Amino acid sequence: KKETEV
Amino acid sequence: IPREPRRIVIHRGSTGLGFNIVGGEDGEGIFISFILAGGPADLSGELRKGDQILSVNGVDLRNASHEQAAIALKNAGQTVTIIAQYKPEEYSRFEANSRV
Repeated sequence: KKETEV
Repeated sequence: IPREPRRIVIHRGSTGLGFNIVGGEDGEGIFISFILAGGPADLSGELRKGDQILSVNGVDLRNASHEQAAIALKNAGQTVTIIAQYKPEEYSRFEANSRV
């Protein structure tokens, strides 16, 4: 579901 | 690409480390989904799509949730030491799965 920029 | 765990040091540009993570759900690990062109990750030349992130600054993420991994990476400071392992087969397994 989730994708995060770091 | 080497398949054993790898130690990678990245120096953070004000913007960020310059990659995306997925995973950290349903017992799945934390993987690199995208590498921002021109970013720190991209210029180090070491991290890849399909890499699993095993730890950040010695903080074990093998059993981490997504949010826990995100908080660790965002708060790891200017010098970020990553332990990563290249797992293309596992990543592909998910990616194929997501295409439905």
